[PDB]
Amino acid sequence: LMGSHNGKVSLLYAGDKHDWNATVGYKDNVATLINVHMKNGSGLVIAGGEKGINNPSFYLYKEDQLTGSQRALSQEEIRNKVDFMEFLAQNNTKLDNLSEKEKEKFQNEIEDFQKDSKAYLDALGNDRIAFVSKKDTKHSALITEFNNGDLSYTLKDYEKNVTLQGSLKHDGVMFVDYSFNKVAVFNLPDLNNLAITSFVRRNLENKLTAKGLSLQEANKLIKDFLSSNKELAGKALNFNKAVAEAKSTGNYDEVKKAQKDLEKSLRKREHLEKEVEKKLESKSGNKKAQANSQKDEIFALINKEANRDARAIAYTQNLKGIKRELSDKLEKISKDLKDFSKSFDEFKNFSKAEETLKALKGSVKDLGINPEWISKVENLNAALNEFKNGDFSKVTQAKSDLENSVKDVIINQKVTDKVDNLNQAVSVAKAMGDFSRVEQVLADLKNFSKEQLAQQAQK
Repeated sequence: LMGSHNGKVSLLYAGDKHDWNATVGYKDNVATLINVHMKNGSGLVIAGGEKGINNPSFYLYKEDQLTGSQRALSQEEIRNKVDFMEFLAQNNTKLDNLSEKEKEKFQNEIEDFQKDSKAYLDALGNDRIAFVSKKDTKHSALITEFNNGDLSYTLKDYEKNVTLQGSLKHDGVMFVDYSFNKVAVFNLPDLNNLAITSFVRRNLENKLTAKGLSLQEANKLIKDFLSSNKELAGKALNFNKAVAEAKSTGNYDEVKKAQKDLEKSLRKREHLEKEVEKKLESKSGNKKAQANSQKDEIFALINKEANRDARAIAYTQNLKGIKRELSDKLEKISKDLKDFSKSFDEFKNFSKAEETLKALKGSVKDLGINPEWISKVENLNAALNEFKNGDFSKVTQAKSDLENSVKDVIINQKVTDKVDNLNQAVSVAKAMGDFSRVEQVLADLKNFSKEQLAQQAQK
């Protein structure tokens, strides 16, 4: 049993099956700061935004499936919910690239996420979570932070203090914060606009020379930057690979090593910077600090173009994922409508329709907000409840209205998608000279039209 004592700061406590104790802080009375202390020596800290911690219970309690009773999460169960949240933080809040071992590990946290994602996404999105790990043999621990849904790793030894936040995969950019200076690292491929004979590289060259620099000095720096960035990115991803292994080993010597390896490259970037400041200093002779601010303006320019490309690449991938996800949902919705337009078509000429409409209703709700499909469903529900206590012509009308409404939206996206392919195909084919792929898209669009003209002709 547990008890809360007030003296706004309250205290949660009870130890044996008693794994933790917390200190909840209040303001205008809403929770603003939870503070979990576990027997492990591991720590959890939650900090609410302007609106404060919503559902503080989420971080401390679970609903027992066998009893219905509220049960306190174990220091293990806590760590695991953080591990699960860390997963989502790394994979743009989606459950796609979930490994089989991760599917074993997260089963329960997957189970409840599946019931209601809100609790998880709201937490991840709105609150400031900080988890400190159980101190390893060498007296070190790892703080795993979550801000604007953004993960941040930081190793603490109980001095060159280094923290790294961001997703290269999903944001296109990530950051290295070290004792204090911040470094932007971009996930751009080898053949990027900054590396190519682009209008962008053209202008980048024009602006670097104009700020007191030789064309061969500017172009050297561009490649030095792109080279530095790429090295940093690898070293960054390396710290993550260490952290991921550490998760199971329980040791931070490898993460310590990865930080040192990363630090090497961070100093390399420092050397690259001062060199520009020098090759700028020995150029006007009136003073040092003007050559520093002028160096900063130059790097800003490069980082600006690097950010624009990396995020645009990242945006396009994330969008591609949404357009696929929606297409899949609609394909599912189309199946549920194909079956309900058979179950009702057999009833019209005992009832089977009740479950197919029950499946379709769920399929539509799964997609998201469409208040005209909710209105179209209540119209069917109203016309159905009015046949029990009366014409069936008012029943078939609301059916065909709902059937037509969803089928038109389904057709509009399926055509949009196909044409967007053709657009790309045509754009690529007239650049490489091979229209063999545009022929494919066309023959598919023809076949889709025939399929849809035949389905219009079967009314």
